[PDB]
Amino acid sequence: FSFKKLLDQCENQELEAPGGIATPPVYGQLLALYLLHNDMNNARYLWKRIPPAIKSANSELGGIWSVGQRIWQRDFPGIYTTINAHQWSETVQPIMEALRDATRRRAFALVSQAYTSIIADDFAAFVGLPVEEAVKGILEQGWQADSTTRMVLPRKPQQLARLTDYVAFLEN
Amino acid sequence: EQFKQVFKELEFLGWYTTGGPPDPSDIHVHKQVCEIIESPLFLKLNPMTKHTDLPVSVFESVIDIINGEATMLFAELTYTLATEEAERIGVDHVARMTAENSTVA
Repeated sequence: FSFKKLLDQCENQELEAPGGIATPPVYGQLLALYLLHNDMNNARYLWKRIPPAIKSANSELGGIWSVGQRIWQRDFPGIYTTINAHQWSETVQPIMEALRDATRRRAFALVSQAYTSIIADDFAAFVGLPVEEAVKGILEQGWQADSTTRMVLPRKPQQLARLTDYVAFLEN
Repeated sequence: EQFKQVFKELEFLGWYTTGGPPDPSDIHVHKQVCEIIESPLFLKLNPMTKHTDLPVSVFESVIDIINGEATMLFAELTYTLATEEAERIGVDHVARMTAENSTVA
C-alpha cells in the first residue's frame, strides 16, 4: 500500500546523503517510524548511529530516545506518560498520536492473549485509558465483567498445478 | 488341425482385417473365405475413425436377388457387450494399473 511506498521513500532518503549524515528532522522521523513498527533493534542502532554532537544539540532526539527506552523495557503505562512529556513537530503531529493508537492495540493483544483474569487497575494501566475503556470491554466487545472484585475476564478470539509440479519434480 | 486339439468347442467363424471401409479387396477375400463355411463373419478395425460410424464393425455377406451378375452386399450387424464376471474383473484390474509418457499426464 502507500505505507510501502513511504518506507521506500525513507529508504531513498537514507541511501544518499551529503556526508552520510542527514537532516535532524528526517533522522527523528526515521527513529519514530522504527519505534512505530516495533523494529527496536534498528531503532537503537540508529540512535547510536547519530553523532554525539548533533545528538546533544537537539532535545527532540532525546525525547524520541526516551520513548524508545520506555517501549524497549515494555513498560506499557509509562509509554503514554513519556509520549506526552514533549511536543512533537507539526509535520509529525497527527502521525505520532497514531503511533499511540498502535501501542493501544498492542496492549489490547497483550490482554486478550496471555491473560485469563486481569486486575482492572493493571488493565487500565496497560491500555492507558483510565476507567472508560473497561466499559468498552463489556458493552461493545462482549466480555462479562463483575463488580466488587475488579476482575476483568478477557475472552480469547491453483492447487492442481502445484501437485502437478510436485509429481513432475519427483518423476524426473 | 493344430488348434482343434486345444480349443474343442471352437470352430471357424470368419475373418478379420484392419482398414477403412469395406472395399472390393475385402469382398474379393470374402469370396475365397466363403468356400469354407456357409456365412463367414467380417470384423473391421479402424484406428483412424473420425466419422459417425463406429471404429470397429462386423459385416456379413448377403446374397442379393438382383438379376444377372449379382454382386453380394456387405451388411453391417450390431454386436453386444456380453462379458463374464471373471474376464471383466481381469480387464478392470488391467485398467486400474498404470505404466515415455508422464505418470501425472
